[PDB]
Order: sequence, then structure tokens, then C-alpha cells
Amino acid sequence: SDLPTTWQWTSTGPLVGPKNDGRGIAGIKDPTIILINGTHHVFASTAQSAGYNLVYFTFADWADAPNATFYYLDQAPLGTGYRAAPQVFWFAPHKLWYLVYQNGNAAYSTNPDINNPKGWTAPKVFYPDGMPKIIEQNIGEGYWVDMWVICDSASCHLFSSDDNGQLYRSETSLEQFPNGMSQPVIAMQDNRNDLFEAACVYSLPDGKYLLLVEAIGTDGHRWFRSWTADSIRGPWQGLANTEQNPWARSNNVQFDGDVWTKSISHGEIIRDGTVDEKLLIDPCNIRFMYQGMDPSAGGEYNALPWRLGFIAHNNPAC
Ligand SMILES: OC[C@H]1O[C@@H](O[C@H]2[C@H](O)[C@@H](O)[C@H](O[C@H]3[C@H](O)[C@@H](O)[C@@H](O)O[C@@H]3CO)O[C@@H]2CO)[C@H](O)[C@@H](O)[C@@H]1O
Ligand SMILES: [Ca+2]
Repeated sequence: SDLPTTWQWTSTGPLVGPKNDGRGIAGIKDPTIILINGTHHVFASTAQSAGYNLVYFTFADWADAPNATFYYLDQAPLGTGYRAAPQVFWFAPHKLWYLVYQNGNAAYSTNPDINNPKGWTAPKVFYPDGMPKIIEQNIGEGYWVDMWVICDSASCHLFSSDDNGQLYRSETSLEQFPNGMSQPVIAMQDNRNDLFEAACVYSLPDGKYLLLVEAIGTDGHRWFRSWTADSIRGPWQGLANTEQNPWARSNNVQFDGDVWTKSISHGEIIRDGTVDEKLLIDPCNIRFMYQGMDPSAGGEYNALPWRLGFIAHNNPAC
């Protein structure tokens, strides 16, 4: 509607990477990002071969991202252990910020003040009885990953992937959230590489919804596919979801300076304005914080040199 069926982008250079601070982190990854009156708030995965946890950092101008201080959330009650792939939003019924992420289950922490990285609660889980049978049945050799909540004015939905080609969806009422999530349905299914992980589900000003999912291309590089729908529940119609017409991929991203990555991987659209549980974006002014890496690098996945930049949407349709 106010979305083009073809997409073009401009990318920054790699702005955010690990600090030389003794933690040994290899990759900074999987950002969630919101913008409040000039100030960006970011949460990201820390990745290395010993494990994953979470970091917070903030900055106004993008040029200040590289020197932004890292506030590691293992200093909060959120703590040490496995945590990855965060999502932040204000949950207006509770007047608390939620941070959704994975820990082997689907988890959340809350905090009344986004500026306090020490304030994030120890995790609670959306599935207190463990991994749903449907996921156990279909996961194969995959991993349960990349949790995402979006609500409308009646219901809150929790999406997740299995790195095996399923996208799962559970729901509960707005009034019960975070409790009472249903056993998931398979919301969408494809071969592994075509519907792999890193979903985002957004609302649009015209009342429709946008689904982005990360995929692994025939060249082995990460890219994003897209769909729209009239309902969070689907059905989903292709938007830009092929290699020749991608949402974001090496063939529709132009670099300012060097071409520092071929993969366009796990990211989020910068949500400004309301930063609440409706996950509204402005289709006229899309910017996407994403992860990339030197396309010549290899080795163990967990020690890959992931860095964060942004792509800015060049051909807005409004
Ligand atoms: O494209 C490189 C490589 O990707 C592999 O997928 C990665 C996924 O992107 C990643 O989500 C997953 O990460 C898990 C990790 O391997 C585990 O050690 C565990 O502790 O947690 C992570 C899940 O949160 O890893 C896989 C593989 O490492 C594809 O599997 C592979 O085919 C592909 O070449
Ligand atoms: Ca994410």
C-alpha cells in the first residue's frame, strides 16, 4: 500500500563491534532498536564460542554508535547464562518495558526504565511446561530461536523459529499477556534455508502487517524475505521474497564506502514514535539496523566477526 514491491537500500559501514574489554566477544548481533526523541536504544546478542548473552547501548547520531558504551545485561538480575536475540518494546497495559529473548525457552524480562541496564529482571518463560510438542516434532537438528511478540488491541502473538523451516505462532489475550500463551501453530513453513530464523512482525499505519524472515541464499549468504497480511495470523502474501526481488540482499544494497559484507542478516527496523506492543513502523522512513560480516571470513559460526550497521530504504512509496 505505502510499501513498494521492489526494495533498494543504502548501507553504512560496520559501526558496532566488540570492545577490547577482556570478555572475548566475537560478534555483536541480532539488534533490537527503538528511537525516543533523538536517542536510540539498542539491545544486542553477544556471541562467542563459549556462549551468548545480551548487551545494551545507546546513542543519538549514528556516528556516535561506534564509541557507545556497552552495558552488559549479565550485571542485571537477567544475569549470566544463555540469552540471545532480544526484542524491546513498551507494554502499555503494565507500564513496563519488556525484553523478549531466548534462553533455551522463550523468555522475557521487564524494567520500568529502559535507561537502566541493571534493572532487567531474571527471566520468566512464555512456555512454563517446556518446549511445545509441535516444535519438538518438527525441529529436526535445529534450535529454538528468535522470539518475537506483537499485539493488537485484543491479542498478543509470540513468533519463533526452529532453524528447520518452521515459523511458529502462539497467542494469548492482551489482558493475560505475558501469561497463557497457547501451544503454537505453524504459521508458515518452507525449506530450512528459505525460512530460517530472525523473524520480524510489524504493524503498518494502514492496518496491515509486515513479516520479514531471514534466509540462506544459494550463494550461502544471508538475506531477508518479506510478506504482508491483513492479520497477524495470516494468511501471508509475498511482498519481496525471492533472490531476484528480495527485501534485503547483496543485490539491492548499495554501500557508501567499502562493501564490507555480502550477508544481510538478523536485524530490526528502527521504531520511532510509539514504541509499544503494537510494533508499528513508519513505512515512509524505514531504516534497518542489521548484522554483517567480512564475506571472506569462515570458521565456527559462534566466533564469526559479526558487526552492526544500518541500511536506509532508498525507494519509499510515501
Ligand atoms: O550460515 C552459516 C551456517 O549457519 C548455520 O546456522 C547457524 C544459525 O544461524 C544459528 O542460529 C545457530 O546458532 C546456534 C549455535 O550453533 C549453537 O552452538 C547454540 O548454542 O545456539 C545457537 C542457536 O541460538 O547455529 C547454526 C549453526 O551453528 C547453519 O546451521 C549452517 O547450515 C550454515 O552454514
Ligand atoms: Ca531479532
